[PDB]
Amino acid sequence: LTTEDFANPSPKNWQSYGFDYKDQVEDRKATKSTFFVTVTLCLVWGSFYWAYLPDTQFRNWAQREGFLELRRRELAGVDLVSPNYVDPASITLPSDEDLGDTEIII
Amino acid sequence: EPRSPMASFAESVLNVIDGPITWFRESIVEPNQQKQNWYHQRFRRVPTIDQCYTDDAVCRFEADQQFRRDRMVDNEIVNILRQRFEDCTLYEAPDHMVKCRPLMDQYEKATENWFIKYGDLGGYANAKTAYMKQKHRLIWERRHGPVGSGM
Amino acid sequence: MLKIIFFLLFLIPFCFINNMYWMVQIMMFFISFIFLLMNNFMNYWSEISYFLGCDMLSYGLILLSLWICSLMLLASEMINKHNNYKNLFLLNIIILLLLLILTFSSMSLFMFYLFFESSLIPTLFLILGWGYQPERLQAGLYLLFYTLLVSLPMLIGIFYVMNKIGSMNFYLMNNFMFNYDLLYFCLLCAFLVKMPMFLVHLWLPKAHVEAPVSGSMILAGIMLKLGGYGMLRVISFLQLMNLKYSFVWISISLVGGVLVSLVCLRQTDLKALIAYSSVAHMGIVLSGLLTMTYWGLCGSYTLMIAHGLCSSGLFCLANVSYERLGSRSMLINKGLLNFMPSMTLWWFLLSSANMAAPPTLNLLGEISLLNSIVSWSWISMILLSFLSFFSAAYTLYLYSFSQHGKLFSGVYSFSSGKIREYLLMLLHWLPLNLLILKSESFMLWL
Amino acid sequence: EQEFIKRKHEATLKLRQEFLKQSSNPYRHATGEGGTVFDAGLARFQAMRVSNYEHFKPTGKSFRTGLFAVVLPIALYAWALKAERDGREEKYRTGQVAYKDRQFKFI
Amino acid sequence: VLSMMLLIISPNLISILLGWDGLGLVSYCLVIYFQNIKSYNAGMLTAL
Amino acid sequence: PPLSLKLINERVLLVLKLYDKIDPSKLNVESHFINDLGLDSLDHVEVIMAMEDEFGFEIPDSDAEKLLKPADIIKYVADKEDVYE
Amino acid sequence: GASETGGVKPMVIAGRMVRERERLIGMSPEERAWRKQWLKDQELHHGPRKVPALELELNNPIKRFYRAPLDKVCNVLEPVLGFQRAYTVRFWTGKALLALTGIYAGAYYFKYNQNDWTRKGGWRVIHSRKQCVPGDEGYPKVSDRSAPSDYAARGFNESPL
Amino acid sequence: HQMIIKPSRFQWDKFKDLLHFYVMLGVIPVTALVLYANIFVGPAQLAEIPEGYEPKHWEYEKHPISRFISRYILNSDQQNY
Amino acid sequence: AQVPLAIVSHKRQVCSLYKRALRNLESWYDRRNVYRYRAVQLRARFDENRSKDLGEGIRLLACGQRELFETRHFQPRNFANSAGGCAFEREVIPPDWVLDYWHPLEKAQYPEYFAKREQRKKEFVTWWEKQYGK
Amino acid sequence: GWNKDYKPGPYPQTEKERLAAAKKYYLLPEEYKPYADDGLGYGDYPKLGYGLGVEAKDSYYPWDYPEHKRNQHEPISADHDLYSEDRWSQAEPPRYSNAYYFACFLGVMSGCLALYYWLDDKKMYRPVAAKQYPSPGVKHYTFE
Ligand SMILES: CCCCCCCCCCCCCC
Repeated sequence: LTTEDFANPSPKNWQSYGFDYKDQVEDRKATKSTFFVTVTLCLVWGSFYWAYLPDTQFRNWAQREGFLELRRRELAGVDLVSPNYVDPASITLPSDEDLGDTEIII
Repeated sequence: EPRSPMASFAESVLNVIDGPITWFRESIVEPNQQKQNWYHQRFRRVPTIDQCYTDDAVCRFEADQQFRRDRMVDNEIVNILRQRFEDCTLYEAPDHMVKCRPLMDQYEKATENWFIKYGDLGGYANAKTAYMKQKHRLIWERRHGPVGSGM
Repeated sequence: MLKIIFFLLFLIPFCFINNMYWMVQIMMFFISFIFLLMNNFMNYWSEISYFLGCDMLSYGLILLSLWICSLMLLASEMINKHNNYKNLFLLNIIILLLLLILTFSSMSLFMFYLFFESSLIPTLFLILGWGYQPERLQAGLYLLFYTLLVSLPMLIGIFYVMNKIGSMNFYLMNNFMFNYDLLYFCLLCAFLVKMPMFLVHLWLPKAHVEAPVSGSMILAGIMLKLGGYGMLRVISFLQLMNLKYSFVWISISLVGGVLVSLVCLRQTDLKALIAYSSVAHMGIVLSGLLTMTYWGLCGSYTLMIAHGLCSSGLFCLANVSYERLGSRSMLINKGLLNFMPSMTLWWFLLSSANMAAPPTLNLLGEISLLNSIVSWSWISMILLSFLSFFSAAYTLYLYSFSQHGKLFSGVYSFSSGKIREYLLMLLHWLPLNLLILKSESFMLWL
Repeated sequence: EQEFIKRKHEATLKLRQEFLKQSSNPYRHATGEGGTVFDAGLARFQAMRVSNYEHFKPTGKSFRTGLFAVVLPIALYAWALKAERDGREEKYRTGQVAYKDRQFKFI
Repeated sequence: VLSMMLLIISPNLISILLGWDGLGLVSYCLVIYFQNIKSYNAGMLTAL
Repeated sequence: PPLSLKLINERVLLVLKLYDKIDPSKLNVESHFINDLGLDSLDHVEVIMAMEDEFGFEIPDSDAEKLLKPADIIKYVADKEDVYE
Repeated sequence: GASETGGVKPMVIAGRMVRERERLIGMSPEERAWRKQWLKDQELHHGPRKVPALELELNNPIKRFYRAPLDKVCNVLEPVLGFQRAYTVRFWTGKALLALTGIYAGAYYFKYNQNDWTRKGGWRVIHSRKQCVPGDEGYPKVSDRSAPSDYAARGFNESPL
Repeated sequence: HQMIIKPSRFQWDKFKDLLHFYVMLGVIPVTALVLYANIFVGPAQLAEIPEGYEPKHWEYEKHPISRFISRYILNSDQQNY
Repeated sequence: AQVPLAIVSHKRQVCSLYKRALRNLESWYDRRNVYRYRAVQLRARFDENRSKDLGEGIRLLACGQRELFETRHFQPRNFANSAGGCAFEREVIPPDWVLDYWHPLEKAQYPEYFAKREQRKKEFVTWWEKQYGK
Repeated sequence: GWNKDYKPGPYPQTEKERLAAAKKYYLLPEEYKPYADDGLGYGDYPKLGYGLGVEAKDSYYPWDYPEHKRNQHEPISADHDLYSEDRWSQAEPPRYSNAYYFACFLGVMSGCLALYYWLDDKKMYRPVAAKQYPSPGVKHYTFE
């Protein structure tokens, strides 16, 4: 080889990309389409779709309801977090003779 | 108002920052915007797990979902109260030992009530498990006195 | 999940049409794009159609499995150029993707078991067909028999739970609870072997070193997550027996992960060190599962997804240097920075992801799984600090000794890095740093 | 012992000339497929690391290594975890601590 | 420098850890920037 | 820096003429250090160490046995400095 | 056909002399001539020449599209201050535009897109109380928002609900 | 000057240019859509619920892109429930 | 084309002990006049024991090596550019065949250099065929 | 070449098998030294290295592989990881025994801990009575 070949390289001699080692046409389609369906679609358009996703898990609504329940409970004498799951008058409270020897767990 | 040259320079830099953004809002962003209405979403009260039967599964779903939603609502109750305490700490920078003690008292009472309702249930907290916890806790305060006294 | 399953079912006849490998990869990345746009799932079971539905847990697991299989086609180009049964390989990948989607979309536990045992067969086909060493026969037999020996009495457990409850649905089984020791051991030992505990890991490095990268990535990124997702389904109704018998598994899975981390410091094989790295971080996952705290389950699911991504990414690097240097070791592959300087950036960006990397999802999974173990007991602090210290002692030795120092001076001329390999490394790292902005889809499954 | 050093030097010279012939080959480099020159020591080291189990016998030294290396820290660590959690569980279930003075409320 | 920036501007322990691990990793990398066994052992020492 | 063979020759002959155990006369590049001159076995270590503190690199023991004249001293220095002109 | 190395065949020609210890031990004079010719080969009389095809392949059209208005400014001022001095003026105008755009974008976000009470995930600014020296307006001053509900409002007090 | 022996960095630069091309080819329609939604159709304003009005499942969300996604693409929470 | 031989002589051992002792001595004493005075003192100490026979010379060599192990400096002075220094192998030069894997557009920057490289590849394959055979 | 072809075989138990094993490993017959078969031994593998390090080997020898300091068909040492240039290898032998460094360091630390915590209750102080603060109701007086 001579210095005229290296100074003016050949179009027909092509360094192959990683996809297809048989045809130059098959690389220049596979790189473009694989970069389109991964980088443009999944990582940019998919990230844009996720950025403007609605409250599928209720977190912003739970924050709004947290402000509203702190607004109403500070107005009345009811405490800010209820200690009990339901009202204790609805609790049946079975007697000690009815329980006998039963495991009570706190 | 320009007491010091540093404050006058800061006012000038803040005016240069403030001008184009409020021009772009009031001239471009605030025109051509339509007036749509969105509402805070409101929920009814499904019947609680007390009224649910043993074999019924259509109502255990509703009771478990309202238990999860009430757990979420109490979670940002405690979170908002913690941010109220932190804003008290930042705003009263040299005197947070006096102003933030009642806010810390409400925060500690809220954490105690939150652990009394939701504590030790675990990752899989159904509406059944909290009701069994409340029944066993009320049985313990009926027989053995309050929790932490003894017995 | 009928649209995804029928999409792959009519993606099946593209294997029999020649020169369509990259077309199957393009449409599988399109499936991942559509499944990115299907996110609306919450706690309970949504999008219910013909016993198929998902929660946020199953949504993240299907999304991870779809991402790993599409990357696996991108990773396996040596099948395409040598024409080494690419149609059979594509059909194996698509059928195994159907089986993993179907075992993750299961509303009842018996579809999870049935397609979980069905997924062992194309992985065994990948091991026995597309490896490179004579110990392929030792590898797939260890995988098949270590899975089957503990997964066969769990079928008896499943039918015992079905007779007692009458259904396999995951919400109707949440109401009941059982106080039987042998039922607990059947429903736990299969997941305790399938995701490797220290005493039962053996099959993992044998299955990983022998396996082809399209076969090691489906063992590292997923299919250890079957043994975590199974406990995420099963521990809900066996809480009392778990409180009776957790401490032996927590002690074993915390001593292992220190001993396992000391093993990787004394090994020379590149693929075996990542194989033992899969044991140590999912030792943290296994320790965090059997503490039934809410942070434990959330951080466990986060470290499952993120550890699958970084372990598949680390097994991507171990085959790029293997096909250029002929055989992988620490001694042959010493100091590849002077050979491939641009590959070294992904080498550190994924080896740092194996330890606590600061903006990745691995740290966020690890920072909340340590919370449950510390809140469980204070005795566990001593063997966690040694665990993470030896963890970043071994996983920085990988990048350290493979990507720094003098060259081997006995190697021949190999090809440089290509566009495919950098794109392959990018889609393992930038999902680790981009899903932290919406980590609640990978934290909150409850 | 001098003739042993001379024989080792002759073997080292033969291996050095073999390395200089094979590592600097035009025709092996010109194929384009990368790899490694044929080294026996690396292959023996790799198969010693992989195929080591067939030289393992049940011996009291090996049993002592497996006992005080793996099983014994597992046993003491499980005993410590069980003892600490049993004491804390007895304290928690007896009723000796309150709901406001309790560690790790997850809040 | 960016890792140092994040480590100063952060009150939270979680974001101080974000600064901390990144500062340690890039400090390790620029200890082992020189290609010799002394800097290799040096990077191992500062990383641990 | 930039070196040539004449500069190495001038440096080696300069520091050898600065040595007092050797006479400045009867000194040549082809002269043997052992039998042509009066230096013993231990003075060769001093000559090798003078080469080390001049040229900035240390010389091993077997390479010190290999060097017996100023000519291969110049050849040994020119090998590491890689001048070859 | 595809050539990852071109038509030129990959081989080593430097020999064993690139190692440090193989030169200091004895060696052939023909090996010395080969090493001398190798070192004379590695010297370059001229620097790397500018080729247009590598720059065209290493420039996607979007970057050329958004670099062309600054490239016109570089091309007009090229003969006046020289090529090297005008490229600094071209470079530090576009980066000044990037910094100004980032500063105005951060100002607009932190003034009108703060973390409101209706959502989670904005940059929630909490500010401390400014000091008041003598010479300021209202020097005898108690701190405001002393009601407990006024702390951490995030716009809840102005809500229409 | 002296010829420094370095590996080929054409492939890394080509990967960087292709990645920048496809990132920009994604972002520019995304930037156009975000600017069109934030400028021309605008966000929604919070208001009280009327007594005789039952709001629909996409009217509980502020952004118009979130309203579009919930109304057209995603199913409602009520349907899954 | 010779490699160093692994045997060691008594003359080699005394010479290596003398060189290592003077290296430790100049690491202990920084100034050159004090180092030269102590070097003449060590020269007298090593010249006084020349007249002894082989067994006493071996015993004195072992005692001198043991004592030099006892009095060895914690940081001996070593040349940084040589082996054992800080600046040893600061950069690693890759073998030249990575220059064979450049792009042709990247090869177009040095066309005369790559044509000269092709000429030396022909010369090297001729040299390898006439040296190591076929 | 695979792992089943090149593999450490059984323990030799014979001088002839020892000679054939030394010829197999490119190791001179005097050089070969097999591991004792104690259950954790290596059958048919030489015991090489095991000094104070691979860094103890001379770097001035023209090694075929200078990054490991080894020849071409020289067999790898059995614990080559632990004795490598990364971990637990020194150029010169250490000056003292291993217990001396830890003993001197722990003695210095024990002395400094004892001296500091013995002097913890007696601290230096300027002649200053008490810092003065306006709590409500001090009625505190000056000396005027
Ligand atoms: C009247 C307002 C119309 C707003 C349209 C917004 C469209 C957003 C589409 C987001 C999903 C894109 C998927 C490719």
